[PDB]
Amino acid sequence: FPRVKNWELGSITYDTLCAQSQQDGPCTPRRCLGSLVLPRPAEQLLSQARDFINQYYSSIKRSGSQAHEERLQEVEAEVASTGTYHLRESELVFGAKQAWRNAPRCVGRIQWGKLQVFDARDCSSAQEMFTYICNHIKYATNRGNLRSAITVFPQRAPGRGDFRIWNSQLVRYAGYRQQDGSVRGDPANVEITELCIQHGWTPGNGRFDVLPLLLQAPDEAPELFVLPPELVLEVPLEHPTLEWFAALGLRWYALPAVSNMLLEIGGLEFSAAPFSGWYMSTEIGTRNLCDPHRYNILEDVAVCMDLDTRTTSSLWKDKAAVEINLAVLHSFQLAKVTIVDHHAATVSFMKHLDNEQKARGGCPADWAWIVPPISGSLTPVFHQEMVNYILSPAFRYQPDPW
Amino acid sequence: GPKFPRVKNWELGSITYDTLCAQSQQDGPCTPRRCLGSLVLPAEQLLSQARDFINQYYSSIKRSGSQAHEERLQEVEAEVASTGTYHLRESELVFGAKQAWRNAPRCVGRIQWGKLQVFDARDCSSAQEMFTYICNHIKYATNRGNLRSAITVFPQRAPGRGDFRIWNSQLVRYAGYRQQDGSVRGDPANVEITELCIQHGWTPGNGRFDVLPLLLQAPDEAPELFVLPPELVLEVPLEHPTLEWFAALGLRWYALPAVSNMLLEIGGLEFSAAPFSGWYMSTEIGTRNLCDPHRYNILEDVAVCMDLDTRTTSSLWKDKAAVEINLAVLHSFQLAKVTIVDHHAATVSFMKHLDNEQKARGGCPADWAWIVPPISGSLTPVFHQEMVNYILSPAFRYQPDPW
Ligand code: HEM
Ligand code: HEM
Ligand SMILES: Cc1cc(N)nc(C[C@H]2CNC[C@@H]2NCCNCCc2cccc(F)c2)c1
Ligand SMILES: Cc1cc(N)nc(C[C@H]2CNC[C@@H]2NCCNCCc2cccc(F)c2)c1
Ligand SMILES: C[C@H](O)[C@H](O)[C@H]1CNc2nc(N)[nH]c(=O)c2N1
Ligand SMILES: C[C@H](O)[C@H](O)[C@H]1CNc2nc(N)[nH]c(=O)c2N1
Ligand SMILES: [Zn+2]
Repeated sequence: FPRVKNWELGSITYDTLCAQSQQDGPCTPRRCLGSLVLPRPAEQLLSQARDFINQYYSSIKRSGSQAHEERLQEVEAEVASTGTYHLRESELVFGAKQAWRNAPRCVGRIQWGKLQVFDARDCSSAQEMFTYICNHIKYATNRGNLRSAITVFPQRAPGRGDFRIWNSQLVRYAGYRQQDGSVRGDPANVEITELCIQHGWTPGNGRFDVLPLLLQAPDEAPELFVLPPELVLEVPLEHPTLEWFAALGLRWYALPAVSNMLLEIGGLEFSAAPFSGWYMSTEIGTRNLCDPHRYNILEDVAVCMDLDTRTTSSLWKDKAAVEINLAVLHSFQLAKVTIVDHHAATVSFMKHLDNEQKARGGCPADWAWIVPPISGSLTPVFHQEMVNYILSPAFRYQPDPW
Repeated sequence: GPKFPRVKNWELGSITYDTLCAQSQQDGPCTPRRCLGSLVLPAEQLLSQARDFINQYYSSIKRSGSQAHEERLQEVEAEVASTGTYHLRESELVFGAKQAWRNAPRCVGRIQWGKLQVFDARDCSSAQEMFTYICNHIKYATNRGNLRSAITVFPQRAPGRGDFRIWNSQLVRYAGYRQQDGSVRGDPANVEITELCIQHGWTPGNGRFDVLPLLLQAPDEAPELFVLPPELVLEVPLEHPTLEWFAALGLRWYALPAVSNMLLEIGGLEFSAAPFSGWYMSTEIGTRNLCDPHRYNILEDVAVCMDLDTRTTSSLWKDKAAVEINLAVLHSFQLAKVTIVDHHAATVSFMKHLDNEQKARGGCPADWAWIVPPISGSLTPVFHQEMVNYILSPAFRYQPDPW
């Protein structure tokens, strides 16, 4: 059991929760691979299913009861005959919150118990997927007052193709490759933009064109659906003191909704299970707008600020980055859309660690992802040691469908 | 593909494989069950370590398999066979010291690894001589502000005999005085060593920036106290380029970062006292030393001077003050003509180092959480670079405090 120290305060805990991990990560005693973004039978499903049902009845303080025993028998009966089984809705709700709770790269986990779960397992077409996706967006957005949500489409089955959302997020901006090899719009979405085009989309030519959805029912070609512009809440970016900033024409969408991850609960796998909460300002202000392989606006802003771009030592990059993050915070706050800054978020994450220590004896956490991309050591999480491991229920990466 | 870790740069889309990790002979704290990467601290044996190091040396001069290589090997085992230890040739020490710096996963300054002035102090026999050696190191390394990387190597651990030790964690640190109030005047990181200095007869000051004396230990003796002559300790008064009041804060830092309590291991030999130094990266002073809550903690003071709204997180008052403090550090060192490197130039040059080592050794052990600077992380190229972390020898290691 690893000793875990906070270096700001000198306090120590022991992670005992990590002993519950059944799935290996990428590190060995010879070498740490913790900085890598991606990872390089009835008997098995049955034991994962049992473990998960044990978790569910333990959660509701009914561990060992009749309802518990008879549910374990239902699952056993179903697997033995069909090679698979099905979750009850309450179990799925428990499973979804648990997967979020268990996500080591998520800093917003203090919110984990507050999650609206939409059961969409009765979906038989891409068209119906779209309807469900539209309700989710309407619900989650809630006129700027964002509410965390997940919609769960039908689980994977051995004899057939997956339900999939091809887009990585429900709302994302197009990336158009230009003749001069440069990208107009968001360079992270060139490929998906190109797919939307080969499947019949009439593309715009702006910097912030909301992409259509490519939704796929089993063993069918994906289908194209345009989101009604009134469902996609956006925030124009202005700066509190710098009046020229708004003339940059910059904007971002309100709703961060991840749509291409796989949700695993009790050995069952949900290949389409889009989920959303609200932004932490550094995601937009630092990563989306300042990454050199994204909108890459740092120099433009610095020049507008009349900073000296000749040399690194003037810290023109740091200065511009702070104003961009400020603009995001201010703009969202002006537009009455839920946003959280990296100080507020990391402070609440520290509380989460304390809560989880008492409740479960630990919390899986990925330090490199929890610590924000500006002002790292200015946040309490920088000084907190963390233990990273895989618990189930879990969110996972899966291959792109194309 | 290749059965070696695949390493991706996400800014550029480039891929490499680390083959160098195969050479690792020591385990870190990670397992397949759990990653512990964020933890700050996690005769037959000697001979195999020695043989490996000697093989390393002869490969580095391209004489692997040669008569001289096999003779040295035979010479090493004969020394161990009769004495339980062996000794390094002068040039072997030089190579091993540079290699230990090259191998250090947490150092971003490694582009400079081949430019290291190695002082051989393996003749040192008293605390007074240790002092002389250290003063010469400080004088050479400081070079009136044109800093030069250096290491001074004192005698190795002997069986049955006591260690040479510098009790201080650095050759230059500021005192931390615990107050009746409960608070600390000076550097709170240095409370214990300050209190040890007073116990061993140092008459303390009562300032925020009092240079500590050295507590130096020759084998099997109590440590002796030595005051550095102040003309040897170059310091930089901090001022800001445009914020005129910053100078009035009376902030300052010393020029020479010199780690003094680390163990240098080479071929199984352990050098308990081998202090080394380079020059600062500006974030070390401006962000950590000055803005950590458990250090000088000046963020609020500076933000108040800048008239920021310190009552709400979303004003980004902390981010704004930190940037200016960091700029003040850079500006002040540049004005004073003291070598310093900003976090952008340092990480850019570290990326070049990664490419050099890919070609030369097939990888570079690097600790991502330490390589990425404490401000402006994703603004530097290293944030977007995946890294493989593992232990290679020769190495620098932490060692227990002597008291
Ligand atoms: C409620 C507000 C939330 C905030 C402020 C938040 C914040 C974040 C941040 C900053 C990251 C790091 C990802 C990055 O920067 O690229 C992250 C990752 C993640 N979040 Fe949260 N999150 C929230 C809600 C949720 C919800 C509702 C779920 C699912 C039910 C969730 C699941 C995840 C998962 C699985 C990851 C890891 C994805 C990956 O490995 O890229 N989060 N979150
Ligand atoms: C030449 C200029 C140098 C720069 C800019 C530099 C920079 C750094 C930085 C930023 C760190 C991270 C440590 C922290 O933030 O606490 C570090 C660690 C380290 N450096 Fe370098 N360094 C330099 C020279 C050297 C030299 C000459 C050596 C030894 C020969 C060395 C060996 C190490 C070691 C062993 C560590 C990890 C131990 C620790 O501090 O925890 N460095 N360095
Ligand atoms: C639900 C929720 C709320 C908030 N605020 N935030 C989040 C994280 C997502 C949004 N903002 C970034 C992050 N996830 C998007 C990218 N992450 C996958 C990394 C990856 C993997 C493979 C290939 C790639 F190109 C990239 C989720
Ligand atoms: C040679 C050289 C040049 C430069 N620029 N920089 C350096 C690193 C030192 C200077 N600035 C901090 C760092 N040395 C910090 C001490 N080691 C790790 C932290 C630690 C470990 C154990 C207990 C603790 F309380 C703290 C060396
Ligand atoms: C290579 C490195 O692991 C990668 O750039 C990670 C680092 N930390 C991160 N942290 C968060 N929150 N989001 C990210 O996309 C990343 N990227
Ligand atoms: C808890 C965490 O491991 C610790 O605070 C580390 C993080 N990264 C660091 N990186 C550097 N360069 N120096 C440090 O002291 C630290 N501290
Ligand atoms: Zn690891």
